[PDB]
Amino acid sequence: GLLDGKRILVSGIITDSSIAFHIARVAQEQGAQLVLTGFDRLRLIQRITDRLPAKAPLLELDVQNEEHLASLAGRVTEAIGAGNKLDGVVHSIGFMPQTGMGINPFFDAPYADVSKGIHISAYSYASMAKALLPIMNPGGSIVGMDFDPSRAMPAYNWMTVAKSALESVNRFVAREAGKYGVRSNLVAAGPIRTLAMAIVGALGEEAGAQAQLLEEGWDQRAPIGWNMKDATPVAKTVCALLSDWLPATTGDIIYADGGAHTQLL
Amino acid sequence: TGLLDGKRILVSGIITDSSIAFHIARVAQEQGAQLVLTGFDRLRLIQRITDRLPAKAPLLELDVQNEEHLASLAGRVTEAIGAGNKLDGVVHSIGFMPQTGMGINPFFDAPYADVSKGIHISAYSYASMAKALLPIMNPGGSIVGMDFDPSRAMPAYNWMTVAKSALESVNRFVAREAGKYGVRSNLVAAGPIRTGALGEEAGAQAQLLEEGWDQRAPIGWNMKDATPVAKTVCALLSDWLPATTGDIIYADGGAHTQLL
Amino acid sequence: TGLLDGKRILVSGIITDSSIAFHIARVAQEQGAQLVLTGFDRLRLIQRITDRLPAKAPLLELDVQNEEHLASLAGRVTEAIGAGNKLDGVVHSIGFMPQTGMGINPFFDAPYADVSKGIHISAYSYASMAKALLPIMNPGGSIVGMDFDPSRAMPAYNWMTVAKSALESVNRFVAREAGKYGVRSNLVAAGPIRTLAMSAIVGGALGEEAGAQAQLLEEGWDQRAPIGWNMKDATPVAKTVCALLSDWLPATTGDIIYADGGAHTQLL
Amino acid sequence: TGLLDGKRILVSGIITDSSIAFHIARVAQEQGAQLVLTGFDRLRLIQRITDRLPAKAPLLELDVQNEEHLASLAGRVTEAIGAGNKLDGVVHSIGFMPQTGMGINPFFDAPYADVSKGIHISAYSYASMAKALLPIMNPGGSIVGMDFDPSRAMPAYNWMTVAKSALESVNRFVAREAGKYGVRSNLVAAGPIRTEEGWDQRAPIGWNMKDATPVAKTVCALLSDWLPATTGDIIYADGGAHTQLL
Ligand SMILES: NC(=O)c1ccc[n+]([C@@H]2O[C@H](COP(=O)([O-])OP(=O)(O)OC[C@H]3O[C@@H](n4cnc5c(N)ncnc54)[C@H](O)[C@@H]3O)[C@@H](O)[C@H]2O)c1
Ligand SMILES: NC(=O)c1ccc[n+]([C@@H]2O[C@H](COP(=O)([O-])OP(=O)(O)OC[C@H]3O[C@@H](n4cnc5c(N)ncnc54)[C@H](O)[C@@H]3O)[C@@H](O)[C@H]2O)c1
Ligand SMILES: NC(=O)c1ccc[n+]([C@@H]2O[C@H](COP(=O)([O-])OP(=O)(O)OC[C@H]3O[C@@H](n4cnc5c(N)ncnc54)[C@H](O)[C@@H]3O)[C@@H](O)[C@H]2O)c1
Ligand SMILES: NC(=O)c1ccc[n+]([C@@H]2O[C@H](COP(=O)([O-])OP(=O)(O)OC[C@H]3O[C@@H](n4cnc5c(N)ncnc54)[C@H](O)[C@@H]3O)[C@@H](O)[C@H]2O)c1
Repeated sequence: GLLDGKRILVSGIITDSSIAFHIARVAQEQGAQLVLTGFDRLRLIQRITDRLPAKAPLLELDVQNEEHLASLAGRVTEAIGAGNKLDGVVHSIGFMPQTGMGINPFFDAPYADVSKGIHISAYSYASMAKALLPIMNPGGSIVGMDFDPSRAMPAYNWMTVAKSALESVNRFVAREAGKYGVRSNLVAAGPIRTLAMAIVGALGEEAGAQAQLLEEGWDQRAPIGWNMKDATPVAKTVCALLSDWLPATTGDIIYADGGAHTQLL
Repeated sequence: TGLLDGKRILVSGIITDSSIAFHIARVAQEQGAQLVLTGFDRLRLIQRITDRLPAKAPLLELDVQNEEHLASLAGRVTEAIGAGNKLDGVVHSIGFMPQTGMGINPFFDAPYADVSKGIHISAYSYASMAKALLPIMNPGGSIVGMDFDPSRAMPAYNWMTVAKSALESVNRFVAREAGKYGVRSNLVAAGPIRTGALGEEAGAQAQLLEEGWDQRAPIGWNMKDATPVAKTVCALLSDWLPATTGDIIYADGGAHTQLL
Repeated sequence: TGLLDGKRILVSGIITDSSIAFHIARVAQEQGAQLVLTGFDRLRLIQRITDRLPAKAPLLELDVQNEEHLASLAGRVTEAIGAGNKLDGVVHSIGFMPQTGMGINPFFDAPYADVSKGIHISAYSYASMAKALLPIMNPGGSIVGMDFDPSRAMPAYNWMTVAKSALESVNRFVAREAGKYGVRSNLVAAGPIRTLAMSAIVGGALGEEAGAQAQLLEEGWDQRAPIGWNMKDATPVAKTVCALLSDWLPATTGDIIYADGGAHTQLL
Repeated sequence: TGLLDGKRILVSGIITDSSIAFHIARVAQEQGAQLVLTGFDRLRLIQRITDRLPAKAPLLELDVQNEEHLASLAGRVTEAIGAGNKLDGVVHSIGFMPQTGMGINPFFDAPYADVSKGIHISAYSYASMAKALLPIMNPGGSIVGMDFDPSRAMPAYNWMTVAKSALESVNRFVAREAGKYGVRSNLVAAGPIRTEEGWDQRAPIGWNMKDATPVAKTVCALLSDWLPATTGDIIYADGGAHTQLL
């Protein structure tokens, strides 16, 4: 397969609608040996990951928990046995409290909420690279999930700001990862109907309409179209970055959005 | 006629007479603006600095992390310019990142608590001030913030670069809200301004950036002079960029447009 | 004392009194600039237009594809402002792309002869203009060209988009050359302005479909723009050019200023 | 199984064994693609070069400035791949600028006729090759062109930089047309390959300007089905140098 005999960590699975779930599935189809991490509802997460092609160890990881991060590399090594290292890391984690999104005014989000969001959605990319780089092989690859924040838009609000921060964090992580012979990139995906997708049904009628408007305009703008209910094209893109087939790309963003961002109307 | 004749503009961020905000206020005054100034910590000390400005101006206390200062800010400004009057301009020239997040400390070594404080003061506060001051701004008004181009990574700037990226995104959103008021929102991205203390390596890094910046800039770059940056901000506060908002104007000698 | 008091500025691209160049010229004259104008083909018709400016100005002939017109322009400008006087500003508001590379014609069906002519006039000429006039410009001076944001593709604009992309790259290189003279070079990326050709297509002169895309482009532009966009008002763009011609943006060059309502900064 | 297993791919731009297109071709064949090659001037000479390719591939003639080559191309391709067969990928690895538009020669001194020829071969030809070949491409196919990041001005590269800026715009528009066929259009912006020393410096993973394989691999990635939602775009294979200021 594309990732034959590669040992790859995947964070971010919460349902079988999670982008990370599909990244995991495709990685396994492509021959990769996985270690998974989960936040909070690990009973649920375990049951969910049972439906993946192959069995995988599931580790606890709250990115805001300094102890989890500090014990993380050791718990992975045990999971994959001493002598072996990781070839890939997938950051598919995000969060922004309700006050920082939706119909709730941009100006009314408490800094505490915004800060919790940036910690989870942006700072933790660096946290995970820090914990995991010492157990990564050269030629390795760290990949995180992004949503093009280069332009403002309704509803997304402070999550946009967090992704803007994330992209900046990525460029710096690339500097550190390169010392290890490891690449660091982001996959900017178009809208995918995940857990929080959610806002289309929550963030306040109005925000929901705007989300639907965003979705609709995305499919039209994309020269090859965009669905939306299919996370597979995004998972394949992530896998492409984990493979040895983009070996000169780092600190960068690969857009798996149907080309929508390259078109105005 | 002065460029900002009759305009009423609030400037934050003056701490020394070397501060970018100090020269912005100076030029704005030379061009006829009526200023309200804000100050963070030692309010007595900056009063001494602000006394060296071309003309006297009200000095209001504003710690941007204190949500109480923010809630009362508009009232205290209206009291200063006299009730019945509003602001035509707001200048955000505030930035902070602890040494743990910039300079010599390894990028992975910055604790989030410090990063978070840095982001609050350097980016979120742009939204905070806008929230506080938009209800008392005139249509056609202008909010200007200070930026340092964070589109690419670089030595030392580290987490402040991440803050500046955050800020740019914040600026695009503030534009959406300021638009309801007829108000523009923009950032001025400035070249390096002189506002071995960090060691031999850091001193060489800084020298290399400065040399490289003047080298890269088609019209050169004078790190000793904040006057061109001040003037750019005054351009944005004026009425001569009326169709520009959510945007970034680069006052960097054009360095960012050139590879070598 | 106006923004541009005591400055000598060359303006190109006046063809009608609706031309962006016409509004730029008007506002510049209003701000105390001493203008020199250039004209391409209909030299006596444009004089009639240029006489509608608040101040009369020497109209010189310039076909940017005419290599001898370029070779003589500096001298003919000197003749109009008197020796010992130099130019402080230059406005390039010149654009052209044949209907084969723009509008309804399929992107693939534009012949290169047509595209090349478009790129010559719309992009290359920025550099040939700079080349001609730099040796008679004062330091601290300014050259500005008109742009339409080509970073993303869109219906109808087709090869004119390509030319503007080329123009943005040219401007970055012109900046390097002009820097040797203490001169800045910048573009103003304007939002869509109702030229007579723009009003015509909206009316339906390019057919029902083209007319629909036009409404859509304009309606969406004003929507996206946080401060809105009025396609019938070229004044905010003209002031932006004057800002750049002034000394108030002294450290900006090789760059693009967006006078577009902020639309380009907003996804929806 | 190969990455491009069973795929029919046209590859232009091979002139010597050091061409990006040579290694693109080389890596593609290693990944199980059946190739068609195209060459420009010295057809006999470049034929001797394609001999070294791991397999044999039918070599056709294509001057992108020649309307006749372009008009007959798809037919000459179908003839080589057999009726009933289409292409799955196309590689555009073509560039040219007359000396006066590059190097030491002043930016202002280059005649438009030189620039126009550069722009024709370097930028317009991407749409022209797409026009020709899309009617013979399978859905899910991929078109790839070679780019050098022109977003900032730089010494020496000069008018070639203007050509690349134009190419990036053309690519966005080709993607509109290609999408109608279910086909993607992307650019690979590669670092300097021998055909700045500060490039290896800025690159967080370094950069070896004698090694075209990583660039070649990136192109193969875009030709694969592993970047199925990317079009109108630019993929940087430059050691990440463009993401760092210093
Ligand atoms: N669905 C979309 O349209 C879309 C588009 C582009 C990018 N993204 C990004 O893709 C990623 C995955 O989100 P998703 O869309 O798959 O929905 P999701 O809810 O299934 O996955 C998000 C994950 O965040 C995890 N998380 C929250 N707090 C955490 C913590 N403190 N520690 C560890 N994990 C924590 C959750 O447990 C969850 O598994 C995000 O970073 C997101 O912003 C989503
Ligand atoms: N000096 C440069 O080269 C340069 C280049 C580009 C951008 N900038 C930006 O310009 C701006 C001003 O910084 P400077 O270069 O003038 O140095 P400076 O130290 O003189 O100004 C920074 C200001 O931050 C204010 N501040 C810190 N915490 C605050 C709080 N909690 N509440 C209210 N105010 C607070 C300080 O009081 C101070 O006046 C920043 O936004 C900065 O990042 C500087
Ligand atoms: N109308 C819009 O929406 C809009 C928006 C953004 C940018 N622009 C740009 O602004 C500029 C001015 O165009 P406009 O909108 O005012 O319409 P316009 O037709 O009034 O201006 C175009 C000018 O190019 C001149 N020109 C063509 N060939 C020439 C030659 N061989 N030599 C010398 N001059 C020649 C024309 O004669 C004309 O005056 C252009 O560069 C254009 O692409 C227009
Ligand atoms: N070498 C580098 O460092 C580098 C870096 C980034 C991008 N690129 C791009 O990669 C591609 C190939 O570059 P290269 O390094 O392999 O140089 P090269 O000399 O090996 O190949 C260039 C190709 O241009 C072709 N060509 C010129 N005129 C033609 C015409 N009229 N019709 C058809 N073909 C014609 C040549 O025949 C040749 O095969 C170009 O588009 C180039 O700009 C090269």
